Amino acid sequence: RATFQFLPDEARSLPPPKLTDPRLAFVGFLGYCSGLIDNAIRRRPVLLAGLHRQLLYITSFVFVGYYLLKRQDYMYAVRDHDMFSYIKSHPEDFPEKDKKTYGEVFEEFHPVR
Amino acid sequence: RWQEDPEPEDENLYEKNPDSHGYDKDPAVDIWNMRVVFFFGFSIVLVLGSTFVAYLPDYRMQEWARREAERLVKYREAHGLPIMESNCFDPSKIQLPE
Amino acid sequence: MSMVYMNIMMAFTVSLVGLLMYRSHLMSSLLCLEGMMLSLFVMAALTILNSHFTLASMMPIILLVFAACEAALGLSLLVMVSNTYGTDYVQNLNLLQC
Amino acid sequence: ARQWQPDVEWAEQYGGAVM
Amino acid sequence: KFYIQEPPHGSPNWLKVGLTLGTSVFLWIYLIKQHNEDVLEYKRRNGL
Amino acid sequence: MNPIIFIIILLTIMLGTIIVMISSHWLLVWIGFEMNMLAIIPIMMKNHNPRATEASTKYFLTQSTASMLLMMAVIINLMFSGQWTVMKLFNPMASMLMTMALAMKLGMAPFHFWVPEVTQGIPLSSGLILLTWQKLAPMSVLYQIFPSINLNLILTLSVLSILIGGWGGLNQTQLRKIMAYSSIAHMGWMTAVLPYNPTMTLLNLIIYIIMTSTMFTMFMANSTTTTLSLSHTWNKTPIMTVLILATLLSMGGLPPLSGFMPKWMIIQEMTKNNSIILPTFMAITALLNLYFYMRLTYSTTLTMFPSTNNMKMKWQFPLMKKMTFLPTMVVLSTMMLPLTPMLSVLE
Amino acid sequence: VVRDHWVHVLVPMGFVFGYYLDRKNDEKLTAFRNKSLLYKRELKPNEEVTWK
Amino acid sequence: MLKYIIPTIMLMPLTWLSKNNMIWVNSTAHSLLISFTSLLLMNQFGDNSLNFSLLFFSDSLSTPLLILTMWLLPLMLMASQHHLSKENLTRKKLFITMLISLQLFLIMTFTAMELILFYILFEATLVPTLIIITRWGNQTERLNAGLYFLFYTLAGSLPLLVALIYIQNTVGSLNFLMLQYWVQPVHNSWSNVFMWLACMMAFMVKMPLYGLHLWLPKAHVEAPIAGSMVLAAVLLKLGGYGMLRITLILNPMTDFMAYPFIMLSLWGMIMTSSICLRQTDLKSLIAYSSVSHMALVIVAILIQTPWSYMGATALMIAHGLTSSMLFCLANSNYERIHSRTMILARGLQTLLPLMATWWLLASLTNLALPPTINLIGELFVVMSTFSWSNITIILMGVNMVITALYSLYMLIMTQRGKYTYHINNISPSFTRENALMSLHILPLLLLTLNPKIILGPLY
Amino acid sequence: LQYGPLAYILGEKATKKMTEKSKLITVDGNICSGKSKLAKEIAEKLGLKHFPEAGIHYVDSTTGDGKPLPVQFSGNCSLEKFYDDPKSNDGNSYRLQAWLYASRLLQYADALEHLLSTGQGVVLERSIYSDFVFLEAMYRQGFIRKQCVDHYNQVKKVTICEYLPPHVVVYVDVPVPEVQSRIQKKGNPHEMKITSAYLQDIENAYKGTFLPEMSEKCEVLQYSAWEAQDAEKVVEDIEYLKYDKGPWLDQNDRKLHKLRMLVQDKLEVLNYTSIPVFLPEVTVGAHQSDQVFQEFTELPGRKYRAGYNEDVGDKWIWLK
Ligand SMILES: CCCCCCCCCCCCCCCCCC(=O)OC[C@H](COP(=O)(O)OCCN)OC(=O)CCCCCCCCCCCCCCCCC
Ligand SMILES: CCCCCCCCCCCCCCCCCC(=O)OC[C@H](COP(=O)(O)OCCN)OC(=O)CCCCCCCCCCCCCCCCC
Ligand SMILES: CCCCCCCCCCCCCCCCCC(=O)OC[C@H](COP(=O)(O)OCCN)OC(=O)CCCCCCCCCCCCCCCCC
Ligand SMILES: CCCCCCCCCCCCO[C@@H]1O[C@H](CO)[C@@H](O[C@H]2O[C@H](CO)[C@@H](O)[C@H](O)[C@H]2O)[C@H](O)[C@H]1O
Ligand SMILES: CCCCCCCCCCCCO[C@@H]1O[C@H](CO)[C@@H](O[C@H]2O[C@H](CO)[C@@H](O)[C@H](O)[C@H]2O)[C@H](O)[C@H]1O
Ligand SMILES: CCCCCCCCCCCCO[C@@H]1O[C@H](CO)[C@@H](O[C@H]2O[C@H](CO)[C@@H](O)[C@H](O)[C@H]2O)[C@H](O)[C@H]1O
Ligand SMILES: Nc1nc2c(ncn2[C@@H]2O[C@H](COP(=O)(O)OP(=O)(O)OP(=O)(O)O)[C@@H](O)[C@H]2O)c(=O)[nH]1
Ligand SMILES: N=C(N)NC(=N)NCCc1ccc(I)c(Cl)c1
Ligand SMILES: [Mg+2]
Repeated sequence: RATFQFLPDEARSLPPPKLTDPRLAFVGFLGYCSGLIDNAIRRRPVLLAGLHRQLLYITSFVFVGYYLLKRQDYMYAVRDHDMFSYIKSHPEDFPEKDKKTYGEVFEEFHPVR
Repeated sequence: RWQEDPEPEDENLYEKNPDSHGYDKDPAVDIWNMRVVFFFGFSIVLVLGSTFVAYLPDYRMQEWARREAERLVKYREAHGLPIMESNCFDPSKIQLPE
Repeated sequence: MSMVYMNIMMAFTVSLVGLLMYRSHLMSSLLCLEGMMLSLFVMAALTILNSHFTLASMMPIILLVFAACEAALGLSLLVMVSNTYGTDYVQNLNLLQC
Repeated sequence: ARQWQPDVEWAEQYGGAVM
Repeated sequence: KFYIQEPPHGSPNWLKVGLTLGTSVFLWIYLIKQHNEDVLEYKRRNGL
Repeated sequence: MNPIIFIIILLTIMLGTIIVMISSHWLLVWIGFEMNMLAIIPIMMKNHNPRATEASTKYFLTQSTASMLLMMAVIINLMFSGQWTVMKLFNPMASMLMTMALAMKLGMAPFHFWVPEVTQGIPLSSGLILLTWQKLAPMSVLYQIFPSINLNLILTLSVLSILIGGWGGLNQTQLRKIMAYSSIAHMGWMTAVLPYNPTMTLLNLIIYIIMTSTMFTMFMANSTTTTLSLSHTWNKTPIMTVLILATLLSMGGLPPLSGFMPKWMIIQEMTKNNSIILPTFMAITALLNLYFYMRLTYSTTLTMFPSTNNMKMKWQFPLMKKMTFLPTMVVLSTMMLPLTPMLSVLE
Repeated sequence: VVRDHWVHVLVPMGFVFGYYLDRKNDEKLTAFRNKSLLYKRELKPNEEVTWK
Repeated sequence: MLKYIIPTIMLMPLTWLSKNNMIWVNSTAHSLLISFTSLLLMNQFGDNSLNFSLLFFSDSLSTPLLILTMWLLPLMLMASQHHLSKENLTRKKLFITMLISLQLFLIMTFTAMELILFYILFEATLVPTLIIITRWGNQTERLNAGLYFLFYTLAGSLPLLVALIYIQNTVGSLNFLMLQYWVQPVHNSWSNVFMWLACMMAFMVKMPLYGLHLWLPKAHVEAPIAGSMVLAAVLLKLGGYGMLRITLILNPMTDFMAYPFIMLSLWGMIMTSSICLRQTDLKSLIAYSSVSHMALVIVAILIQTPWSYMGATALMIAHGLTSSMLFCLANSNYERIHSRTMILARGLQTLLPLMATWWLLASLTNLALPPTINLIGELFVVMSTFSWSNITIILMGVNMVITALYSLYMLIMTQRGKYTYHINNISPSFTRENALMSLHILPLLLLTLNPKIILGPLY
Repeated sequence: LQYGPLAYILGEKATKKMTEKSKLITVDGNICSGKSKLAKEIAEKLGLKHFPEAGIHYVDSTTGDGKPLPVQFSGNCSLEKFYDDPKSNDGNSYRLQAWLYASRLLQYADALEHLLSTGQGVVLERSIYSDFVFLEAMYRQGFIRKQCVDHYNQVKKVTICEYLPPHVVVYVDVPVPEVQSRIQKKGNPHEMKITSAYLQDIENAYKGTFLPEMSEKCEVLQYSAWEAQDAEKVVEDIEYLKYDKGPWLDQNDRKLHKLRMLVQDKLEVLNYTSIPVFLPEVTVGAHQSDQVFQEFTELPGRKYRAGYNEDVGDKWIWLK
């Protein structure tokens, strides 16, 4: 809602992503893969070389991914808050139907002969 | 043309290893490869899997349906009701158009 | 609109057509670019002056400044084109078809 | 035999100005 | 084998190694305290 | 070029783009384009050869022409609204002129002729800036003026760009001309969905930039600019052939790679608006792009082309190129589909 | 643990881990545990949930 | 499904971390263990499917296909490790990785509860399949075969993507359980005629439908043996499985939209059976055999009867094992003589007596000798198409005759007669080759004792 | 800092390290004309670095542990085979010449890198500027096809353009009849098979094309056989040269920086020596290339980037 803000203040009333979020685990995995590719293109032992470098790949991805996931969750909360409030403001456009049962509704039968 | 390697000859695994199983050039690896294929393939999956499948509990409730049908026929014939009615659903719960 | 706009818009269109219909000299086309900016300056100045948009009076001046940066840039490339081929002909700049 | 791999005739299909 | 020219990465660049490990540790602490801060702010705003 | 002068010129390329993206005034938007055009030309001429001179000249004439049409739209807009705010335009003639002006800046068809030639005539590092960073400013303007853009005009440009980009790349052996026609084809997807959902234009733009940066970085790593020169890569660095394969399949839009994501979200938005024929036509025509991506994968990774004897000398030296961010970019180019719902960050 | 036989726990562990994750999914889908018309009943004296 | 997805992924670390000489032993053994545990999917109920989570479910249709898929991975490893012996070590591990990743996409494809998750995985199988064909095929034409395979599939899939997304917009969901209850009838209109075509053409190309099948003989003749095994056994069945699910929401329009495709299949099956009588290439003969068999599956799915759906389900499983066996049998000859020409090496029953038994058993299942599940599937389909129209027994009858002629012709030409004099490198069959053949035919013949577990949801 | 734009900005400018003694000197002459000895003595007297003439295994000497590699890792090009059978069907003659040019191109880049980064001049024995004389001799004797010459010129025209010619070109003029006697005394059985017409062709190229070209842009000194016998007299001539011509006068820090970025990047130096031009003499099939490349990576200290090979004692791999 706030102009050119990555995370408006109201976003703090939502629960933050857990640090065991499955989406966050995937992002951390992508950082691990990036670390491996870095060793491979530079012709270093892929698994062993530069564990300090590999750690920072995992850490940076998880750090950025945590905030992206938080904004992602915030934008979907905002979408629903907007959508439900609009429905409340315009009842005549979203009228509750009278729900007929299947014993009353006539559906045509199409034999598979 | 170009500088190219000639097409290599055909290697017969039996020449170096007359007891070859056709898995590996190394005889010890060749024996292990055979052992895992036969033990895990035949002794486990095919023998135990076949036994497991044979003793599956009432796969898709075909036996229960037969026991249940017996119960219904016994009841209906004793009470003089039709074995099976043409109407699947009670016609009092239906409201035809028109 | 007022009749002055007919001739200023016409002048812009004439220079635009002059720009898009090349001949040989690259200098001639750079002139048509400068003419296009001149019509835009006049066209903008009339609107701003007639409407008494006081702070917009600086806008035409800013327009000229970036016109000169374009003309200077255009002439710089013309120098290099001329050095390569000994003319400013645009038919010499056809190496990049292939 | 053995697996076919591009030879010079094949490679020259991609060395021209255009395909 | 024993290189005729000493490799550019023949020995660890300890200044970079320290910076790399220090940055990973720093970012990890920053992330955790933020998450704890957000969790407490979230409970506060929702009456938990 | 002095290294300090190169950095100042690069930062001016970015400053002009930034000015366009932060300006609320049409005059400052025009200034941003002019500042950006001034700074990029010396990057094109950096190597000083007749092809660089021809490329820069063709680029200058095209961009300078577009700016005059851009300023014409702004002044017509001023006559018919008396303001300069960057938003919808208040005159249909102004909307057409501005829309064409941005189409020429992007190199959309049929204003596309400069893109293949300019890209071929400048180095790879300069080509990377041209096909990526230079798209930001014109797209950021379309993102703000779309409520007044003529739908038939913008969808016509998008259709022609996808066709001409797809057909144009079929006949190319030069890598820089292959990237150029690919860029034209991808520009069409971005503008096709703009009338319906600008958020999907940004997504396509971001993913296109990541994939395009990845490819150019890999071409720079090996100093390859032709199909046959790139076909020697399996003999130098085998790993780089696998990254090229994964990236190229991604640019083709194949699931489960990332490049499928924008084609997928654009088709969703178009169908929500009862546009069925156009996305179908667009998806099928994008198979042309997949075709000439697949040729590169064949000559690069999935076969082994003839090598030369002197290639053995290169085995004894490591890659010295910076290859900045390539490990990150390639992973993003390929393994991002599971995170598609993250597109709401762009909302 | 041997230097020849530690790679043989990966797939077995993966199965055990996947099995564990499969059961945790069922913990998210208990909205109708003991509430369906077909199977709803009363709990036994010691039972806490009809299924877990 | 995570008890199968995760251990399938763990096959990749296992292969890459294995000792250089144990990559085949380790991957083969542990992929057999995964196959063993897949039998737990046979916890099926009479009324409800087995729904694990919001993402994955397994009914009686997907369960046998999953078990076929996971059984095939160990067989493909056994079949490839000979011709890949000289391969570079890393390029051997990359080959195995392509097969493992294919299994991963496949078992997720058959259990996806949402149709757009099904679409992505359904499409994802292309990449590993294409890379196998074009990287590890032997001939020049493997490159053209890759392109035909890729673009035939995509020509159909991309329309399917538009149709599914349109269906989600109008219905609100693509969850297959939800579609069962929210399905509405499809009323005639040019708009629905093309919705029907978009929903069915992608699957028709995979089967393949006669006329749209040209990609298949190309791909088989160029693929490596493991590629041909998965192509015939499973990847063709993605078309059948997809059709069996999507036809739910195409009613009653399927009544008349089926006619052009039943005509193509009924006539196409006689045409492709007759092509087999004059094929000179043994692999190409088997490829064209699949087209004829899969024609019956297309007809059965389109006439939409309880007997036809049971028959289609059995045919897909039976064909999967038989066609995979036949490709493996032809390959063992090829590894010796290095040609696919059927008439090149004759009278092999004299030189390889036990391999000639496998050739016999494979042929008998291919011609549908009762009570094989090949015959159970083919018979159930013929019963239902007879009720659809009595005259179909004429076309079914002729196909059965021609199917026997080319099945035994292949047996007689390669195994009987006189051996070719100049061919003198026919070594005795390896244990690996004999075990590979028996792991095809024994499960195929065992399923006759208990065929209900491959008869599908309508049993 | 590894050299780059950042190092240049902070003061690593070539004009700071170059002096009046920072010179590139090339000793040229015919076979068995006393080049090596004279070049080594000039280098020792002037305080310069001596580069022995680049051979087949020059690149090996600058990478790995510095020992020659097996000949399959140079294409099997053989100088002895060239002398024995200069018309070998397997294209050994041109393959050798293409390999030698690339070795010289690499040596020239290494020499320039040494000159620019330390300011100490160097002495070379022949160079990329004079390598063509051997190509002309081969072509005039029918040892190579005209297509090979065309290929050679393509590679040269896109590589030699990037570098500066040597400051001083020393040339030892030994007439062919004396050369033949010198070879006969040297005692290498293969080298005795050299025809005099081939030797005359080397001399005709040197006098016909090389020296007239170098005169325009370098200081050229020509010494007969006996004059060359005293390097001290040669050094005296070098010490009093004017240095008034050639492109080195036009260089500045901005240009030497760009030149240094090239020569320090060896793959960039060697970029165009493997242009995709399919001559039978230098084209290698995929199966041969793949096999040899795999064998190369199995050599000690060659699997990984230098400093990451634990098979040869590299340590701290997990932190490097
Ligand atoms: C829980 C984990 C599950 C695994 C999921 C894998 C998904 C794909 C991830 C892609 C990123 C892989 C890492 C980047 C590649 C680097 C590896 C490499 O270049 O070569 C293999 C290398 C061993 O060879 P070497 O170069 O000598 O290094 C010595 C170190 N032992 O290093 C090695 O020892 C092996 C390293 C991994 C090899 C990966 C092989 C390519 C995989 C891509 C195929 C597509 C993935 C499957 C698709 C479905 C995705 C689930
Ligand atoms: C959308 C959802 C998915 C989320 C995507 C998230 C993507 C964004 C996350 C950032 C991506 C880049 C992360 C790169 C991590 C690797 C950094 C590293 O290990 O560097 C090692 C070392 C340099 O490290 P050093 O500069 O000393 O650390 C201090 C940094 N201020 O020296 C080296 O050898 C590094 C060389 C390899 C790196 C390539 C070249 C880039 C240079 C980067 C410099 C360091 C940047 C520090 C990154 C911090 C990011 C939080
Ligand atoms: C995760 C969920 C989302 C799913 C999206 C898909 C995820 C996968 C994304 C992949 C990202 C790219 C990184 C792939 C890593 C590949 C690792 C690898 O190929 O091994 C390295 C090796 C390079 O060779 P080298 O470093 O020198 O090691 C010694 C051998 N000479 O390589 C070689 O030597 C091979 C040289 C021969 C070329 C063979 C090419 C066929 C094999 C290609 C397999 C990879 C295909 C990836 C495409 C997507 C697959 C789905
Ligand atoms: C529930 C999960 C069960 C998973 C079961 C997986 C079964 C895998 C069976 C492979 C067993 C082979 O075990 C094998 O043992 C010996 C001794 O340690 C090892 O070491 C051996 O290598 C070679 C074989 O090439 C032998 O000649 C040598 O005598 C010995 O040193 C092998 O490297 C290892 O492969
Ligand atoms: C590349 C092309 C180069 C040539 C450029 C020439 C630019 C000339 C700009 C002239 C702009 C005139 O703009 C045009 O004015 C007339 C006024 O009668 C408007 O006329 C229309 O709108 C107004 C009210 O909205 C009413 O007159 C009426 O509804 C309708 O006639 C047009 O909607 C407008 O498009
Ligand atoms: C492999 C390709 C297979 C191709 C199969 C071809 C099947 C052909 C189906 C033709 C029938 C289409 O369905 C038919 O479409 C028209 C749409 O205009 C509908 O009719 C509608 O349009 C017509 C105009 O022609 C009006 O007269 C009618 O009042 C209106 O309701 C019909 O109610 C419907 O019966
Ligand atoms: N074909 C060919 N042979 C070359 C080339 N460069 C050197 N050689 C050969 O390498 C050998 C040594 O070269 P030289 O230095 O000229 O002979 P030398 O015996 O060492 O006599 P010095 O000048 O004193 O050093 C000779 O047989 C040359 O013919 C070349 O570019 N092409
Ligand atoms: N279609 C457009 N032009 N705009 C647009 N995205 N409308 C859709 C509305 C929307 C969707 C998602 C979110 I999260 C939010 Cl907050 C709002
Ligand atoms: Mg010498």
